[PDB]
Parts: sequence; structure tokens; C-alpha cells
Amino acid sequence: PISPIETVPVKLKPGMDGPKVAQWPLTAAKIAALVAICTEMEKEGKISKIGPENPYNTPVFAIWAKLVDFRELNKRTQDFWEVKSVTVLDVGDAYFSVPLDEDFRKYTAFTIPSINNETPGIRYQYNVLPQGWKGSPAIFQSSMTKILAPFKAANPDIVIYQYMDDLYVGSDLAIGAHRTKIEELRQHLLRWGLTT
Repeated sequence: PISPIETVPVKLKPGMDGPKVAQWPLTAAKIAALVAICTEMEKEGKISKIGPENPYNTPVFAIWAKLVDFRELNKRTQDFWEVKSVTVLDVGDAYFSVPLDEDFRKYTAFTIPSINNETPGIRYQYNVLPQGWKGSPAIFQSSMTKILAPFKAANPDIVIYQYMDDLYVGSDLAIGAHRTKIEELRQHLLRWGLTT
């Protein structure tokens, strides 16, 4: 889903405009692939079609996994403040549940190419943290930290540590009472839109 957390305000570096990078033609398999991916993403509110008033563009590609090449956007984006039983929870896909600042969404515009240069191509922008964008790790870690604050309070007998994309949970609880804690954690995250 999309987490009910407030967005972090983000800006381009001073005197900078958004990227306008031309999209590489894609393999017909790749385009059909992206179209299915984006369709669900749109259905889920993760991305939105955009109008002629958005002039920006960043190249995407498929690998099916959609990949965005935010090289150019990353250069124009402000800097961020970069910061026994053990379970490692993969929260990599939970980026797509954290809202992206509304005023910044327009800079993430991308185009899925049209088959055979026929149609114009569908334009979308992100409503959530895109992967590979400069500020996602820092905004995600920060949001994750606020979401976990109440859980850590109630369970100070557990060490929750995040290396980006992974949540490391450790405790000296027996394998059963620890596994139960992992499950209470997963349900708490779920309350907040994050699925793990």
C-alpha cells in the first residue's frame, strides 16, 4: 500500500532544472514488459500519468524488472544527510510505499516507448520513492525509523538495526519467542503500509 507518513521536502540544487534525458528505444519484449509493470504500479497509486505540462524525462529500462537511470536527476538533486537469534527482513520493496514530496514528483518523469515509434508513448511520474534516486535511502531510513520508534519502545529486548534495504532483528529470545516478535514486527509494519 502507501504509508500514511508525511513526506520529506526535497529540492533541486540551486539554479538547477529537472533532467531532460532522451529515452533509448527499447526491445519490444522490454516495452511490453514495462507496460505490465507500470500498469500495476499505476493501479496501486505508485506512479501517475502526466500531461504536456511536464517537460522532464529520465530513461528507464527493463532487465522483468523496471530500472530507472536517475544519473542526471541525481546530479541535480540536493544533498541529504547520510547516516542470539537474528532475522534479516528484506524491506527493499517498501520504498514504493513511502510517499515522495508532491512538488518533487514532476522531476521523476519517464516515458515508456511506443512499439515501432508508432504511438507517442506513455508518460508517468513517481508518487513514491523511486529506486536508484539519490534521496530514497536517506528518506526511507528516516521514515522507517519513525515507524519503528513505538515498536522499539515496547520491545527494548530486541535490537532492530537497519542497513539500507535490510532490517536486522536480533534478540537472545528462544527461537520461538523471537520468531513471534518478528511476526509482531511484520504486522506493525503492515499497519503502516509496508509489507515485509
